Amino acid sequence: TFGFLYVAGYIGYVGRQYLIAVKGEAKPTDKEIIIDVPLATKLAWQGAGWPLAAVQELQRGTLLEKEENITVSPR
Amino acid sequence: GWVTFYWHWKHLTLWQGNVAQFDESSTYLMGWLRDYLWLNSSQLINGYNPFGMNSLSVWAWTFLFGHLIYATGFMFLISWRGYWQELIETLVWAHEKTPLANLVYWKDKPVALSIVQARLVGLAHFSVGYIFTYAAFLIASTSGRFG
Amino acid sequence: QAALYTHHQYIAGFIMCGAFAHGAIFFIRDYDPEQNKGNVLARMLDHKEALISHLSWVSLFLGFHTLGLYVHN
Amino acid sequence: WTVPTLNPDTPSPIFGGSTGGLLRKAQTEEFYVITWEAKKEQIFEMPTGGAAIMRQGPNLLKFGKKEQCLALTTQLRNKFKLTPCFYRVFPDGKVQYLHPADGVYPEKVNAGRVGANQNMRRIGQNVNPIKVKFSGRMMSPAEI
Amino acid sequence: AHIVKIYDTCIGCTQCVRACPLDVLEMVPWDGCKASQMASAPRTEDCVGCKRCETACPTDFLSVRVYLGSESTRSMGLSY
Amino acid sequence: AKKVKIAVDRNPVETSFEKWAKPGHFSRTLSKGPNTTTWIWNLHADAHDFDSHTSDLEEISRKVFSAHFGQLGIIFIWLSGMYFHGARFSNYEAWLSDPTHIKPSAQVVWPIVGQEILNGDVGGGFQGIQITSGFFQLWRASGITSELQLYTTAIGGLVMAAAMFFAGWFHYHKAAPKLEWFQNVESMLNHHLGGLLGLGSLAWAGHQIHVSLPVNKLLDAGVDPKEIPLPHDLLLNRAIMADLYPSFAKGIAPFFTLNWSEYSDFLTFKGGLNPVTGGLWLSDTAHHHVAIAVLFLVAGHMYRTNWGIGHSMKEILEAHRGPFTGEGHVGLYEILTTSWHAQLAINLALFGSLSIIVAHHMYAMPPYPYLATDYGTQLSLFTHHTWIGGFCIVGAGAHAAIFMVRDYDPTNNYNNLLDRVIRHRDAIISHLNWVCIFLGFHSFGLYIHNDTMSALGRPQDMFSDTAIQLQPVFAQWIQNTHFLAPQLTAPNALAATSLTWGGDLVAVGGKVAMMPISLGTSDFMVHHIHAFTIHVTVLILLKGVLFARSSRLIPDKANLGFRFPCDGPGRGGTCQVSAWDHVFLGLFWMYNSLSIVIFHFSWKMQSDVWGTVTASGVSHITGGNFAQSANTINGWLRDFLWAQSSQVIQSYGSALSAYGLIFLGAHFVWAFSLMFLFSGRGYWQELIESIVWAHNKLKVAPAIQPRALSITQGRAVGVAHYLLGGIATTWSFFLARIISVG
Amino acid sequence: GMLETPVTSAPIVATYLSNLPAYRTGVAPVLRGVEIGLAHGFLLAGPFIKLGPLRNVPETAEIAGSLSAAGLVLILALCLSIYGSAQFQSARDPLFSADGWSEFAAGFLVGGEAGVAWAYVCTQ
Ligand code: CLA
Ligand code: CLA
Ligand code: CLA
Ligand code: CLA
Ligand code: CLA
Ligand code: CLA
Ligand code: CLA
Ligand SMILES: CC1=C(C/C=C(\C)CCC[C@H](C)CCC[C@H](C)CCCC(C)C)C(=O)c2ccccc2C1=O
Ligand SMILES: CC1=C(C/C=C(\C)CCC[C@H](C)CCC[C@H](C)CCCC(C)C)C(=O)c2ccccc2C1=O
Repeated sequence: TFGFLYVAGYIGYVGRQYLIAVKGEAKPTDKEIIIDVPLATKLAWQGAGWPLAAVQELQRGTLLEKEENITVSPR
Repeated sequence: GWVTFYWHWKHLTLWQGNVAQFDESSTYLMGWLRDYLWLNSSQLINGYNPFGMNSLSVWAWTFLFGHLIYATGFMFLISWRGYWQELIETLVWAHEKTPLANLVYWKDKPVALSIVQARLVGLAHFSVGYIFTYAAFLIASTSGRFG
Repeated sequence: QAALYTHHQYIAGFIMCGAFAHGAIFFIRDYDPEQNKGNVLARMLDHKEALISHLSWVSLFLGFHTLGLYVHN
Repeated sequence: WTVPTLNPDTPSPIFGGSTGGLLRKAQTEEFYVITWEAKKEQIFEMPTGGAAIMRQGPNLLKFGKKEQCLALTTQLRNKFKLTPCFYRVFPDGKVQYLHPADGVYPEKVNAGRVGANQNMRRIGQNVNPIKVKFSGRMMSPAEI
Repeated sequence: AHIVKIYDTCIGCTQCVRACPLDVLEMVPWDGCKASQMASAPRTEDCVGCKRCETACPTDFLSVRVYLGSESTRSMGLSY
Repeated sequence: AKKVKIAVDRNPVETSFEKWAKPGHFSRTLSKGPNTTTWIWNLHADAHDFDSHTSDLEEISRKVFSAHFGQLGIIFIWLSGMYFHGARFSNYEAWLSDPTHIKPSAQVVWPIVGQEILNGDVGGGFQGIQITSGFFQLWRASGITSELQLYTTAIGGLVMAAAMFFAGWFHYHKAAPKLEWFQNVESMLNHHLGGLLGLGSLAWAGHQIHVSLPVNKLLDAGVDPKEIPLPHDLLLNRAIMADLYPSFAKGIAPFFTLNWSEYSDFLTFKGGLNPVTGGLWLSDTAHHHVAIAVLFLVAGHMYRTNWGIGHSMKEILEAHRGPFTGEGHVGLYEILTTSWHAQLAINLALFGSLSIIVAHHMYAMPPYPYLATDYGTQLSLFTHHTWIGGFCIVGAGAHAAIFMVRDYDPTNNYNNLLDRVIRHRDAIISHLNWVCIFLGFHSFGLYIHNDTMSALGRPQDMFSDTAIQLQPVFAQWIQNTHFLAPQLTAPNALAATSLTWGGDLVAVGGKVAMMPISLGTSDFMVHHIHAFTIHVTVLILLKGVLFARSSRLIPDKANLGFRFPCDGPGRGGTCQVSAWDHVFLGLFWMYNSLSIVIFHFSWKMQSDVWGTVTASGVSHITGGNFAQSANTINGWLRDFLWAQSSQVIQSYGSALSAYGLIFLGAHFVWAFSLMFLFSGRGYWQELIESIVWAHNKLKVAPAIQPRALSITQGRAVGVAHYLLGGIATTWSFFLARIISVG
Repeated sequence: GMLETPVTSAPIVATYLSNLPAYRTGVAPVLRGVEIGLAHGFLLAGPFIKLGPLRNVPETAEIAGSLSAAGLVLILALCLSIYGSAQFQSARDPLFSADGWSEFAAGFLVGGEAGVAWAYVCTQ
């Protein structure tokens, strides 16, 4: 069980870091169909410590976005 | 369907005194296909055949009746209105141009079923065929075994 | 025994679909947001995305792994 | 500008006919007539299928529904730079001029037109369906 | 007949009128938008409900809305 | 008169990887990059739609021409692989010695995660997957005897593959033909008839006379494959050939002196089958290919190119006009020299029809040695080539419709055949509609009648051979005529073309190769099911073509294009009015029709043809139960599906277990497709909104906005998975059944 | 406008149709139904006699086949009756009227049943 959750979170955490990193570029969508391999490779190696990094974001209040910035439909 | 398949097969093997067949075949899906459906259809599909018929012929007939209604429903679910409305227009043209038949005429202009109506009718055929097919299989496979 | 269990479970299945159907009809025809301001019913609409997305996660997990285990066997 | 009067004597484009034309509805309910002036003989596509040749000068065709007349109007206007008009003709002989309604095509704003079916609010400002319940029939909150 | 309504978010771009295959809509003078024109729906007895007008509308949310109603020979698009 | 000549442009397109790194470059809409996931799907759907990227006909033609070299390159790689796997991963050499008792095999799986069970004991001291493509029987017919010969062909295939890919690059980037080059239809037909087909047949006849016949003559005499002279020894030593065929002692003089009767020893008209191998006499095929070569070389001199003589195809068409059809064939030459879609519509229709003919003619007149008694190969080849034909025919409907929307022009088609067909399309479709209803009632209704009478215990009231009879007397009469042809109407033929007409069976290795096929009531009923299903498929496809541009429902459908989802919920609802949607519905009906065709073939051959031959007689695989059972739906469900699925559902733990897995996998893919066919994107887009909210909440929302599939893609996905699952199900069912009892 | 063909517009075809009782105006609607009834009643007995459930019985076949055909004539007459009730509620040819169609339907029943009876007499 814990073997899977470590690898699964590794994949998820690395992908999330890449997504956030490229959203500061001039054309974010171009970095999603043409992968920035040098950037992707660096993030892959640093994902071995995701359980520590994820907790710090959770404790720092930066893991989640605020409700005022999330679009929703009328209710 | 999953719930009742489960209930039925577990009781068929209990009623036959061999729970091991369920315990060993239910862990993979070929087991359900081979040992539940295929194996227990034998008496049902022989209700009538070239050599005669027996009291399971009604269930054999209903079994195929269920498959037919089920499949007819696929027509309404897959093909949608615009195709049929165009088709009916050629039939409207043909009727008015046919001698001895254009003397008769409709009071309601024929049209294809509506978009919503097709979904309901198609679901109705799907559902009725679903129910009848299983009912025939359930009764025939149980009573034939224990009747 | 087989006919009775199958008969009532299918009827239960249809009845449950109707219950949710008329729950959806209620929200359109009868629900009044002003007269339910801030109560539990109006708050269900406030986190409908959370409810739907978690139902989606549960269904995905069960589907992937139940089908996966059957196929593995 | 004044409403034109239909001239039934107008010649029609050269066309051998088809099975896609008028039906019993024209005899009993209504049909449509489109007319236009052609600068030269030219081949155009019939909305009911096939090719026809428009005669130089006045032309006249008859169609079974309004959309067919306007479909040919769009073709003539955009591909040949013509100015057609069409009518609704009832079995008892009455003629109702239809298009362009006031002599100016609708896409061009014209003076003297009175707005219809205009709500002075956004879509998001419609009331809930519960407020129009039991109004005598089925009606949307957009109908108030 | 179907019900067609124009809302005050219209920018008077005329695209709904150009897209209507039945000539249901037209442009009338207005003062609420920069173009000084608003879409109008004078002839809704001919609307077939295709919603090409809604497809053409650029505003968000729509400024022209079709609500499908009772069916007649015209609204059904029958030629028979 | 324009001279037929070579004309190209030098260096039209620079060879560079710049555009490889710019996805969507070919289209003005997509070249700006994605904003939503729909862009990704659109990139692939439009990639080969060349005419939607430009209006220049020359630019389109050049892309077509080089795309074709690409296709040929891929086919050569595929062929090279088959020959290579025959050279390195097969039991072909062992099979050549004992063809009846060894199963062909040319695929070997690695031992990993227990999958090596799939390497079955196929004989010849070899383990592997049993192939049903028939390559072993093809290779023996051509005279191949060693793995070295197979290996050399594989190398040559790669050299050809490289040459094809070079030609594609060369003729697009370096020397691209001009539009006038492509429009030399007279010259193209002369070369493709006289050159491609005529010389190709002559050359192959040359191989048969000098290699296939001598080698197969010695193989059928019991000579060991390694003691047979190598093919070049036969070529260089006339004495060796003269021993096998004495006429070779006279050289080529009899051919030049018109003493052609001298070659009767290797150019024959035997007919029937070789009793040793169960296939056609190779001396008959060699004479066939010689005669074909002459016919096509004559045909290749019909059209005028540069020397006055020959026919103008335009002049032929314009001359054939009659009282009933207006201007007739005027304008067709212009259409067929300016529209690729028009050309593709005709070529796909006949190429697909040709494929179905190949399926029938190869089962009835098996052209390869030891093909007839390899029941697994016979069933596979017939099924395979039937499906290709069906798919190709549907593509003909699709591209006829595309021509109708994009390339058709009224100014060039006034009162000609094309114009006049459009002007009575309601008459055409209305009558075809009636025929389908008549055929549906009086063909499928007969089965329903039979099922009901049988269930009610009134077998005497059924349509059957022992009851009310429906004899296909016309088909029975034709069979008798063909069986008696050698006596009167084909005096120089020793035997009839096929044993299916009548006569005596041919047994090879204790099994029936071919034998007469009797046609009773069950055969009458199933043939009118075939007539019904074909007519409906035509109805759907023809309607889509004739109403592609307009209808009484949508007067301006042409402006909406070939492929669009609908024109809105108005007019009562107009879902699936477009021509593309008719191809979509036509695919289902094509699948329904050809499923019954192959079920007809499978059950009839097992019941009445295939079987073992012993002293007591012929015992068929299913014991001749087709005649009395195939006249009820319950008969097909019980005696065919339920009974013959025993092999596939019992294959777990054996070398055939892979077919058991695919059998279930294909059922899954089929059912998975119903999710796309029954639902609509509006539901899925709203579902994706909630899932996007969760990704937004965690700052993991993608920059390319997720979108549900377009309406049209939802249909394309649905039918693609429906067909793949349905066909792959029957594929597993057939192979597991026939490889086990065959 | 419309597509004219030899089938649609021919002299031999047009003359034949005008001779049929359906298109023969100036004849009482009741007489029209009788002539149409007789023609259809006579042919209807055929398939029932030769292909019914009692076809193989020596003498019962003729009675059962014709008796079943008579039942189908009654059903057809009822269909004509209700059609007139629906179609004509609110002109040149009296047949296309509420009173005319009712008379026409009545004639079809009498003619149809007589035609079935006459067919039975021919068999035996
Ligand atoms: C106490 C039970 C109950 C009651 C009082 C109602 C009442 C109502 N429902 Mg609800 N509903 C129920 C249960 C109930 N429902 C259940 C169990 C379900 C789930 C199946 C639903 C699902 C549902 C939906 C989805 C909708 C309603 C709607 C309605 C309204 C209109 C019904 C109508 O006109 O039907 C007319 C009924 C018919 C024309 C007949 C339908 C026949 C079906 C398809 C089965 C046919 C079987 C076939 C003939 C079998 C042949 C067998 C063969 C061998 C011969 C009404 C207020 C509708 C509405 O607008 O509500 C506001 C609506 O859209 N209901
Ligand atoms: C057997 C048929 C079938 C299958 C397998 C599914 C599967 C699914 N449906 Mg669907 N559905 C079906 C029929 C089916 N449906 C039908 C007939 C209808 C009626 C129209 C619907 C209507 C419907 C609705 C309305 C909804 C679903 C939903 C779902 C999801 C449920 C959760 C789940 O299982 O997640 C796990 C996923 C799966 C089991 C899907 C299969 C995954 C495979 C095994 C992956 C294999 C990958 C592998 C590498 C091979 C790739 C090869 C390829 C690259 C060539 C899932 C994607 C719900 C959903 O989206 O929930 C989130 C949902 O809202 N379905
Ligand atoms: C190395 C040589 C080379 C280079 C650098 C180029 C470069 C170019 N070519 Mg040229 N071309 C070449 C070789 C080359 N070509 C060859 C060998 C052929 C013959 C087939 C052609 C035929 C050709 C045509 C007809 C066209 C071009 C075009 C182009 C341009 C866009 C290419 C593009 O987007 O490719 C990216 C595309 C791909 C990577 C797809 C590759 C497809 C090939 C056939 C392999 C597919 C095999 C695969 C296994 C299929 C099954 C998949 C399945 C297993 C999943 C660009 C200037 C296009 C253009 O716009 O020119 C102005 C154009 O229309 N080329
Ligand atoms: C006798 C001459 C000849 C021959 C043999 C061919 C053969 C072929 N042509 Mg045709 N063609 C010819 C003359 C010829 N053509 C002329 C004169 C014109 C101009 C009017 C055309 C214009 C033309 C077009 C526009 C197209 C073809 C295509 C084809 C291919 C169709 C697919 C097929 O059957 O593959 C069977 C395959 C084989 C038998 C393999 C044969 C390979 C060798 C190298 C011979 C190829 C023929 C070539 C002319 C040889 C010299 C080339 C060069 C070095 C001088 C086929 C290879 C289609 C194609 O796929 O093109 C790529 C295609 O699109 N041809
Ligand atoms: C395309 C098909 C084809 C081909 C290639 C051949 C080829 C051959 N046949 Mg066959 N044959 C065929 C069809 C074919 N046949 C058909 C259809 C029939 C039935 C009518 C026959 C019936 C038949 C018979 C009955 C016989 C042959 C024979 C032969 C061989 C000798 C022919 C001969 O005398 O040529 C005469 C001369 C030429 C063909 C001209 C050769 C020109 C050379 C290549 C020119 C090279 C010039 C160049 C500059 C050199 C450069 C050198 C370099 C090192 C610098 C030869 C291998 C004979 C044989 O011995 O078979 C074993 C024989 O007896 N054939
Ligand atoms: C000689 C054959 C031939 C040729 C050259 C073409 C060429 C063309 N066709 Mg046509 N077509 C053909 C046969 C052919 N067609 C047949 C047989 C059919 C019937 C099925 C059709 C039906 C058809 C339609 C309905 C349409 C076309 C269209 C097109 C155009 C665009 C194609 C494209 O971009 O594909 C891009 C390719 C893909 C997106 C890949 C598709 C892969 C399929 C869906 C699944 C393959 C599964 C695989 C075989 C097995 C499973 C693998 C998996 C497990 C990994 C192009 C002009 C389109 C158009 O608009 O033309 C103007 C169009 O809409 N064709
Ligand atoms: C088993 C399923 C099924 C059935 C029965 C049908 C039936 C039909 N389809 Mg459909 N279709 C289906 C599935 C089915 N389809 C699916 C899945 C799709 C989606 C791909 C389509 C898509 C489709 C298209 C696109 C078209 C058809 C067409 C047709 C018609 C063909 C003409 C015909 O044979 O009429 C006769 C009817 C039958 C043979 C059905 C059985 C008739 C029974 C045996 C008669 C019983 C009589 C008895 C007195 C009943 C009394 C009952 C009670 C009142 C007492 C017919 C109505 C074509 C059409 O309309 O052609 C004109 C057509 O264009 N279908
Ligand atoms: C087949 C089909 C048609 C054509 C079908 C039509 C026009 C219906 C024809 C029905 C005839 C009259 C037979 C009716 C038989 C029923 C058993 C009658 C039941 C009546 C109840 C009152 C009991 C559509 O109009 C359609 C529309 C939208 C999506 C899909 C489809 C669709 O699939
Ligand atoms: C299920 C379904 C969907 C939902 C299906 C969708 C959105 C397609 C999903 C495709 C893939 C799985 C998503 C994208 C995958 C990416 C390429 C990333 C892959 C990552 C791996 C390589 C790890 C529709 O959008 C739809 C639309 C119209 C009619 C019916 C339906 C329908 O039935």
